[PDB]
Amino acid sequence: PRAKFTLGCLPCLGLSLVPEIATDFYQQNSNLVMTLTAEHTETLVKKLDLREIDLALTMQPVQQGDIMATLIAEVPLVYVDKDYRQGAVEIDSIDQQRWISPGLDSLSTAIAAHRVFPATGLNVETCYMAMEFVKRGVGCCITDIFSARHSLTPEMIHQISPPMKIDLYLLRRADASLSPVTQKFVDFLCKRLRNELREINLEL
Amino acid sequence: AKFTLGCLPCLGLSLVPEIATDFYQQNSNLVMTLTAEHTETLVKKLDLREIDLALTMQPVQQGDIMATLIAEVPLVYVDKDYRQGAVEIDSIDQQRWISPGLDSLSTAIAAHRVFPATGLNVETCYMAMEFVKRGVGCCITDIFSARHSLTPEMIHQISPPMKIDLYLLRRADASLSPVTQKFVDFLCKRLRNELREINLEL
Ligand SMILES: O=C(O)C(=O)Cc1c[nH]c2ccccc12
Ligand SMILES: O=C(O)C(=O)Cc1c[nH]c2ccccc12
Ligand SMILES: [Mg+2]
Repeated sequence: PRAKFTLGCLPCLGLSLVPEIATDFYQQNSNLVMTLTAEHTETLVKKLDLREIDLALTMQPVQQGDIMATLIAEVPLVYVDKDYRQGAVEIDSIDQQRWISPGLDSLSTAIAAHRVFPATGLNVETCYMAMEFVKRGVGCCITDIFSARHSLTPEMIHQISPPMKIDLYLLRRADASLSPVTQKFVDFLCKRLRNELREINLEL
Repeated sequence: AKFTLGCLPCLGLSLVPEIATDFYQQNSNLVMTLTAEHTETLVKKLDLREIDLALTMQPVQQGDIMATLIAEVPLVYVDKDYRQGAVEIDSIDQQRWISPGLDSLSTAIAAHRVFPATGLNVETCYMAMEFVKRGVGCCITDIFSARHSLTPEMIHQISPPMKIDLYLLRRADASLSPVTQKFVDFLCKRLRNELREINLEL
């Protein structure tokens, strides 16, 4: 029974993870009207208010209007740099003269819990844009594991000490209801996201 | 000099960071902020002076926005199935079409062929490219999102060649510093020179 739903997600989730999961679902159920888009948190919330999307994946809880925030799992953060010293990295050991300031508030807030970095020359509000600067040796960053895995060779990806994490949320309007097929997708999405993150977290 | 440049996702995957890198190695006297957004959002943030510059594939003259035509971006057909070689728009399997939503890319495609409603709609370039990589469907996309995400045998020229225009947007009532305008000139030159070289390869 053909159901129509729109999923919006953060850019770091749209690079590979969400397309992979949507693919696995699309193959075992083709009669669908599936719309996917990647947006920043603020846009995701407004498009949810305006019923332009039905589901949003963020790293921030929200309780405005009728939006229900469901905690799916915890996303590990990693230090990324074009340097060939391997092993974990303490946040206090990071060279602040090469720091690229992130734009993800949750990422920033989590980093600010352990260290506040001063104003710098490069500020990058989109994960894959920051990763390209790291790839070219321009600077270093702390990012989610997904944007690091997708864009960087493993020699550039380092665990942080102490471990750092941020929460992954599925946002959904309460009063806007979903079809039976759509709720099946939501369950599948949440289980897959939790299982993948369960593994990744154990690897770190 | 502090300025914020917004750009489309396909331009942020590698092109704009490369050019910003080459500029920021030769000029450290600057506070550069970079973000990737959809056209709609880029325009609003430009209206509200939240960003100073936007790279789009669409002219805009609403409000105070001035559009500068930089270059033409070649469009390509992407599909892991279709064997290597150029592809006519009429020969496209519309059963496996991934709709790019509603933007300038779609309008440009609609000028030559209208594709019916389909099961997969993907409003973000790199998300569509991942579906192509997994064999799920095919698309027409800009060369940058195809080069960055796909191996070359998945990237096909279109017949007849299709292109879409690249624009730098700027508010008219927005004065920018000397260093910032130097970056703008460098950015426009590099974007044209790179596109000139890509277009000759196609
Ligand atoms: O805006 C994006 O691309 C995001 O998904 C948030 C984000 C995740 N990791 C980052 C690293 C640097 C800047 C933004 C992000
Ligand atoms: O850069 C983006 O993500 C855009 O909005 C434009 C776009 C370029 N190539 C595409 C392929 C599928 C959907 C949108 C685009
Ligand atoms: Mg994006």
